[PDB]
Amino acid sequence: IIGGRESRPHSRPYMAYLQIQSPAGQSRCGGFLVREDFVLTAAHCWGSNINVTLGAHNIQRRENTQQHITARRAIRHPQYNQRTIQNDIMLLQLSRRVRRNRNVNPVALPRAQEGLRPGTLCTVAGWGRVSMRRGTDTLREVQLRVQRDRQCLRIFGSYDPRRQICVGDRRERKAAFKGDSGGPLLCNNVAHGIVSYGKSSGVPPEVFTRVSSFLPWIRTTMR
Amino acid sequence: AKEMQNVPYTIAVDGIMAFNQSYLNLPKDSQLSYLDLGNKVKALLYDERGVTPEKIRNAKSAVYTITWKDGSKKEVDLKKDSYTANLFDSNSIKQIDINVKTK
Amino acid sequence: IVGGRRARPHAWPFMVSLQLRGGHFCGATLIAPNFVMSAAHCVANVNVRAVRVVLGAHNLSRREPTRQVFAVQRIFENGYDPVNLLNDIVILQLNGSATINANVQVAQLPAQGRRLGNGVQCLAMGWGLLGRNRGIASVLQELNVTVVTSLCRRSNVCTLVRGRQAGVCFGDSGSPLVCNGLIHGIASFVRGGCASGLYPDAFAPVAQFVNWIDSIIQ
Ligand SMILES: *[C@@H]1O[C@H](CO)[C@@H](O[C@@H]2O[C@H](CO)[C@@H](O)[C@H](O)[C@H]2NC(C)=O)[C@H](O)[C@H]1NC(C)=O
Repeated sequence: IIGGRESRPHSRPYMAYLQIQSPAGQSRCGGFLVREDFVLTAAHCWGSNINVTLGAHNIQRRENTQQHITARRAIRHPQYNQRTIQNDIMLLQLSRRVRRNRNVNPVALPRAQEGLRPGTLCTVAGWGRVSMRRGTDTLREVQLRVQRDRQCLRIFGSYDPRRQICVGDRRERKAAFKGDSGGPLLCNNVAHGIVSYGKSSGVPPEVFTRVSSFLPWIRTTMR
Repeated sequence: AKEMQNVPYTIAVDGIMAFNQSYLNLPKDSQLSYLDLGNKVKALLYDERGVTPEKIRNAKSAVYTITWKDGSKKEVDLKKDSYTANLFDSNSIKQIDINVKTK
Repeated sequence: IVGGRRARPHAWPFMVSLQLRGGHFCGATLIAPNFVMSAAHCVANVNVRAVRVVLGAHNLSRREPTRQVFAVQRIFENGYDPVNLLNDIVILQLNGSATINANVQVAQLPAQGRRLGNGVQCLAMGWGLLGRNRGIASVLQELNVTVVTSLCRRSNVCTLVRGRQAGVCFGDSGSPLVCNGLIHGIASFVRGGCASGLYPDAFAPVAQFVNWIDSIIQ
């Protein structure tokens, strides 16, 4: 997160920290708990083995509030497009149900085809980098505004407003950044978006997957 | 070299960069050629962003930039088949930033 | 060297290994008791002061007290352009001078201007990769080559082991190309990969830098 603030510890108890390992390399991503047994995240965060940490604030410390669970199944959307980063949504079926408590509990999803007006204030949270030079051990968050689609459509030629959300003001140094992928766009306490992509510079606007456009696939996959 | 170096890398294609934080494994305390590393970069371009060899061929530009531990940078043109005949240490690579523009 | 042969022990006492963290990354040529000469790209992204110049080596896997070892004081280059691979040469001053003897002798360079042409028979050598994923060579290798003037660019000396798949490979960069007794070449780059039998290996033209060379070692 660029231009944000350290989270109040455990104030966002749906947050999931993802450590992804494959023979050729690793990745770190965010995600969010949507049922006691499923985490939603970005499909470009997929890999051979996925460790999920719930209940964390400092991911560099083995805090006793943390629950470590492996992804039994990592289900990328079947039409995920790696070239353009479209349909960028993945469900993780966890190996065990989480123990729900104050530090671990799911977040609500939007209603079908729910929309978001430009100007809506949302919060995004994650453990990603805060600049080119520095990272964070603890959870950070920033408030961002939903934009009119035209702000993204010219910069990101493959942007599709039917399946994605355009977020962030171009003149601000406030954004999600590297390592924040898969974390939620929270508007009015509902997860409307998933952090997906933007510019190498981290300058806004940036693109989020529009959760409401995938609710049937979500529901079908979880049952 | 059983343990591996984890070198941060970024991929931008057509002005789009995914916001994961990713690392490429290289054998620790190993020597490598620009052919080896270039081929690893090509494999990564394909498996992470679906970028094919033909796409690198027809791209306006296709490069990757190695930031070495000394602070020096080398820019490698992926469209080229010329390789310097030297070897370099895997522990000397601090960062790799890959950028493809089909403009 | 791919498709080559083990050099006779101390056959070429002007040959040099450049090591770093114990690693032969490039070859080089004793051009003066206090000066070696290599390829500029061999040192453009490394800490020189860690580099060790090893003279009188034969089997790098073995300790050989015969070996002399030095460290670089100063580098001297002449416009290595990496983008287009022009002027791929460097001369390096050691932290002393070598004891010229049975295992260590200064090489001999061609005349400024001398060019050479299609069909000359030269020898390449080095400790680069042996090719069949056999790994890097500990015993110095050598390879009969023929100068080709083909896809070769105007600004290089290019070579081919025509008739079979052999050539220079990685770690052979900087090593000499000896033609009629004279170090005419510095390994600079390969095309597509090693021992293509399609593209010649490209060497930097030692004979094009003779001028500057003398200007630094006299
Ligand atoms: C490969 O190169 C070596 C070294 O130059 C050749 O061995 C030389 O043979 C020539 C005769 O052509 C003699 O002038 C020298 O006495 C030999 N030199 C050494 C160092 O032994 C060898 O004949 C070459 N082979 C080919 C096919 O060119």
